[PDB]
Amino acid sequence: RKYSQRHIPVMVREVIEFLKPEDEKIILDCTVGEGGHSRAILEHCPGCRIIGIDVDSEVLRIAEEKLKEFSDRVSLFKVSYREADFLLKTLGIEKVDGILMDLGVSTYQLKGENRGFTFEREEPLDMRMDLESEVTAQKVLNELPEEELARIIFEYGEEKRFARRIARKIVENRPLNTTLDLVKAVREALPSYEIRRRKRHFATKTFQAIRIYVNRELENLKEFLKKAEDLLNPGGRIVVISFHSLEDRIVKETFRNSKKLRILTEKPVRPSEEEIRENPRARSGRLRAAERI
Ligand SMILES: Nc1ncnc2c1ncn2[C@@H]1O[C@H](CSCC[C@H](N)C(=O)O)[C@@H](O)[C@H]1O
Repeated sequence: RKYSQRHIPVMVREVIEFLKPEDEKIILDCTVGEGGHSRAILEHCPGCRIIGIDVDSEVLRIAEEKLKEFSDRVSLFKVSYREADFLLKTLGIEKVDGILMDLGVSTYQLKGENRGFTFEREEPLDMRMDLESEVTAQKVLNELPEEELARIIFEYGEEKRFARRIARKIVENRPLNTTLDLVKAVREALPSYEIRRRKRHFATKTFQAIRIYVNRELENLKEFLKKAEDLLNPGGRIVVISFHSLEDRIVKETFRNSKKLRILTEKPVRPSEEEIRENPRARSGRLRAAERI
């Protein structure tokens, strides 16, 4: 076990700082998860209203209980942020004052769902954040063409040197059934000196690659970012926390190139030294923010 047992919102102070919840602002929490950031916003601003969404019904159950004392000011929905625009319309809301995105994995997803998001223990290769979707990590690992697995591991895992060998070992280990089977494949692909050289556990990037693919995380982010600015009232703030270089690059470029947004963070805001050790889920976190102009 590496991740903390306690669920802690990443960079909550910086989120509050850039989102500026105050007065009676309406805030869209695009990845409400267990409600960590939303609870902090509601505690910080007595007049704000939050529309919180997620695709994982199980974490929404947790958020609904955690946010119980603020139930009159926060509402939760099971919907992809890609459809947040129409969700808001069905609620009679055309624009919001703040948009928050935390692109990681929740504590409960890592430790209690038994979906194989991580490898602290032997679990099925599922990795679906929305259990209603059909594609599982197992199906991807056992059926995708080897060249596509290589592409995924290179692009989403950022394995810039060993992507092809990892894909080869995955194919050689078929059929894979558990998280330990995937760890075995990655271990066989990397030389002992390479495993020892790495800071993070050697299977980290490959697990992340498959997760992103299964949950269309990169495609979803790119599509949402194209029009997120249209959901903001003048002066509105959009804050995004990513845990992947490619996602961060996409956010940075979107904010910079946008003619409707003024980037507020030319350089990414990163977690304090203490936070990282206290909250492993904060590892690799990069926060960017922009304002509607
Ligand atoms: N397309 C999408 N739309 C909405 N939520 C999504 C999504 N893709 C992933 N998610 C959700 O994004 C969350 C990232 S973890 C977010 C943690 C939350 N900020 C907290 O403090 O509790 C997960 O719950 C995941 O299910």
